[PDB]
Formats: sequence, structure tokens, C-alpha cells
Amino acid sequence: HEDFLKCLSYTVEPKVIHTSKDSSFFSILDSSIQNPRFSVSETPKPVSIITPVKASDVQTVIRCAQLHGIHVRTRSAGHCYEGLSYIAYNKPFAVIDLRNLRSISLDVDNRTGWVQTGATAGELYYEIGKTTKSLAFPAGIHPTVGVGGQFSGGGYGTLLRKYGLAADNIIDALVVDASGRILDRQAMGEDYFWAIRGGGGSSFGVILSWKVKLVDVPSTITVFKVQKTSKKEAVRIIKKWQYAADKVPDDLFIRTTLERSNKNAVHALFTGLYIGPVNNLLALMEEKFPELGLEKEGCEEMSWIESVLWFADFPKGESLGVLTNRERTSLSFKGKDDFVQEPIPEAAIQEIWRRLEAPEARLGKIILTPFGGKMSEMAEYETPFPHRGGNLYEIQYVAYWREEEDKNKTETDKYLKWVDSVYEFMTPYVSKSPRGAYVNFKDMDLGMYLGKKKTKYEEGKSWGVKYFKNNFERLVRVKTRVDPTDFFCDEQSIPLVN
Ligand SMILES: *Cc1cc2c(cc1C)nc1c(=O)[nH]c(=O)nc-1n2C[C@H](O)[C@H](O)[C@H](O)COP(=O)(O)OP(=O)(O)OC[C@H]1O[C@@H](n2cnc3c(N)ncnc32)[C@H](O)[C@@H]1O
Ligand SMILES: [Cl-]
Repeated sequence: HEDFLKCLSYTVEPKVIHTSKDSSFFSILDSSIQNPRFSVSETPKPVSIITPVKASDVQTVIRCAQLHGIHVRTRSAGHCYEGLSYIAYNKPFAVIDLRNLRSISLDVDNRTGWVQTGATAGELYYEIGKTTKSLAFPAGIHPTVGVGGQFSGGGYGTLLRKYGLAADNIIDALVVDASGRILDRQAMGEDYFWAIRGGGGSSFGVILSWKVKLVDVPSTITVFKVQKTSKKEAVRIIKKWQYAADKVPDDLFIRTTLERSNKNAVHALFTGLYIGPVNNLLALMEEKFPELGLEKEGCEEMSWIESVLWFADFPKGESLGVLTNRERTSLSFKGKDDFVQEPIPEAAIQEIWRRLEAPEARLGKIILTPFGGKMSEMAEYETPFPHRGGNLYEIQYVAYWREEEDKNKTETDKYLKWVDSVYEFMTPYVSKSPRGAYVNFKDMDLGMYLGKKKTKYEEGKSWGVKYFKNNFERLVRVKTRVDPTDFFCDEQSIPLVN
């Protein structure tokens, strides 16, 4: 690692290379940890962090690492559910933090833009929304999530039924491969270009930039919220949502969240985004979902960019500038998810409601996100993300807790157990053989490389088919061509072929 450091100085700037002796080290590392439970002293620390400022720096890191046997991890904005962008287990590593490469240059008239991978979804949103009210981009709702990790793993949000995933809307890209070669879509090839758009970027290289396709939105859209605190009534409505939500027009997004209310009781929160006017939303909802009981008072017409702040839980009429904040979260979490292919029984709905009444589920959520629309229109093979037609909705079980509590691992166990238990309960009701999982919600509990099988291929196949289903074999083929040394690897990365 010593020579490695020297190798970097042979130009890669001195003051973008951090090690433990640098006063500005634990701060650089701690800054973009967006799951605080993985910021504890007992978790593995890197022996160096590099914050590149030009592409050439990244190249040098890739080339020098391989030359001196140094393992790396790449961080954009650090929302990895298991912290695998700044944690490597059982072998010393360094971190390529992309915080300095976040330049966003749009071409609003040609509906494209280049987005450097250090940028957050919020920054991208801000750049678009401040410039034009008639364009958008389909990514997640949480502004501090980086485009690096999110886009390379798929990326859904309130426009998925209309426009699909973020990865479904990328038309070129720059990646540094195991050589240190900077490759655009033309230079990298279609197989490479495919793999990086959902396959999990940590398996394929260092993605430097995305070329996005901007999508059209009306200057006026409509959001709505309906709250149901009565279990009986809410369970009734959720049953109906299960049949309606994935079949409504592409313009209508209806999410169901089960969680605590301010009055410390379980409720069902139905929130949505309609790509059109309020009267059209209302007529559509009495037709397809009159059980929700939506009325004008539950609705609000605003711009799409304003709907971003809305879904991101900011005060109404807040300045768009909050999209640009990259502040550290204070809530640790454990998340798992599932895909539902046919409506779960009323009995299932009541039980998962019941489990949220648990004391340790006070900051927990069960979130039901409707697919259908563009999501069933697109075929499995089109991008590595496999969960298309046949999936009614995706469901995430996530428990949050205050980072203070992390001081006693034994105490935060109850949250893990909570999340594990509801997931186990849901087994008979969700997809099976394989049980589908979303790679942007990384879960070591589905399996990791430890030495269970002879080769990495047979061991990695285990969780591989859960994340990627029938797309797993292609990813492995692409992986074998583009990265035959297997330089880019973590605890769940795509394996080389046998
Ligand atoms: C933190 C979070 C995440 C999240 C969410 C809510 C919160 C609080 N809700 C989501 C949702 O509603 N919909 C959705 O699609 N995703 C949601 N997530 C998950 C989030 O998208 C993923 O965690 C995403 O992968 C995180 O991306 P980010 O860039 O912020 O995180 P990272 O730790 O730095 O990276 C994660 C993995 O990707 C690799 N990576 C990152 N950058 C690159 C580049 N440029 N090249 C190659 N690989 C890259 C990391 O190595 C890591 O494995
Ligand atoms: Cl998100």
C-alpha cells in the first residue's frame, strides 16, 4: 500500500489523497455515510481515501491499485444500504470518493445533459427545475442519493410508471475500466453499456458520467394525500389498491405507506403524483379507485419540481434550494424488499399492520410502490433490472432508528430482528424461485462471498438471480469480458464465468 501511495504521486494532486495521519480524514470518510450504523469504530476503515478532481486521477487510482494489489471501493453520495461503498470486509482497501466530480451540464433544447457521478439526485433535480418547468428526470425521491450508485442499480421514483427507471433513460456514459481506459458508450460497447445501467456499477468499473435523456412534463401536475387511521377501513382500501394501482393510466402514481403518524398510531398514507390537471385526476380516481374517497381538498396542483420537494417532505412553498443540501442523515436503518406478483390476502395486510404497532417499529415503514405502466411495458431483457411485467408492485420493509443508539449493537438488534421477521412472514405471498430483490436495496442477508462454493460463480449465483433473475448470466458474460481480472469486486459483486 506504501508503494501504492507513492505511485499516485508520480499529475494526481497531493491534497486529494487522504490517509489516517491527515487531520482531514475521518471527516472526509464520515461526511457521506448515509447509514450511520456503519460509521462506528468497530467497522472496517480504509487505509486511504482519494477525492479525484479530474478523470485522469481516477485512472491513476485504478492503474496504481492493480499494480500494487490494492483493493478499492467507489463512493458517490454513500446511500449504500450495507455501506459497501466505504466498507470492505476482511481485506484492506481504499476509497474513491467522487464528491468533487458532480458537474451537471444540461442541453434543455435537445433534452439531454451530462451528469458527473458525484452529483446527487437533488442537485440534478435542482439544475433541471430551476431552468425549465416542462422537463424532468425519472429518479428517486430522496435528494441526497447519488446518481452514481442509484443509476447504476436502476432507480425508481414517482415517474416510473410513465418513464421507467433512471437507468431506462440514459443514452451514453463515461466509464473507467480495469485498464484505466476512459470509455464512452461508443468505445465501451453495447454489452458494457447495458451492464452499467442496472447491474450494480461496483462490478464493472468507475462510472465517471451519465448522459441523461430529459422527459416531458406539463408545467402543471397534481399531487394528493389521503390519510386513513382506521385499520378496518384502511385494510379495505389497501385490498382494492392491490388490484387497481398497476393498471391505472401511466400518468397516475399511487403509493401506499404503512407507518406511524404524529399521534403515534399506525395509519395508511396514500400519496400520489398525477401527470395532469386536478379535475382529470379526480374524474379518473372516482372511476378506478372510488374507495380512496379522494376529493379536491386532498389535492394540490404544482410544478413537477415542486412535487419533488413535496415527496421529499419539505414544508409547502419551501425554496427549491433545499434540493442542493448534502447533509448527513441522523437515522440508521435496515431495509429489505420484495416483489408482489398477485394480491396478498386481507389476512396478510392485517398482520403487517399489526407488526408496525411494535415499539421498535416506531420509526419503521412498509412502503408499497406500484409498477405496471412503462414497468410492465418494458421487457425483462432490456436492462439488467429484471422486475417488469408480472410484478404488480414492489414492497420495502425498512426500520429507522436514531444513530445515538448504535453505541450498543445489542440494543439495535431489535430493529434487525423486526425487519427480518416481517420479511419471513411475507414469504408465501411474494415472488419465489427466485425471490426477487432490488439491487439498490443491498442486503447481505440474501448472501455474500465467504467460501460456501468452490468458485465465485456458483456462490454468487445465489443472490445474483434474486437481484437480476434471467439477466444474471448475461451480466456474468459482460463481467468476464470487461473485467477478466475481477478487479472491481465487493461482497455481492457479479462473478466471473466458469
Ligand atoms: C439512503 C437511501 C437510499 C434509497 C432510498 C432512501 C434512502 C434514505 N430510497 C430509494 C428509493 O425510494 N428508490 C430507489 O431507487 N433507491 C432508493 N434508495 C437506494 C439508493 O438508490 C441506493 O442506495 C443507491 O445505490 C445509492 O447510491 P449512492 O451513490 O448515493 O450510494 P453509494 O454508497 O455511494 O453507492 C452505492 C453502490 O454503487 C457503487 N457506486 C457509486 N458510484 C459509482 C460509480 N460512479 N461507478 C461505479 N460504482 C459506483 C458503490 O460502489 C456501491 O456499491
Ligand atoms: Cl431514492
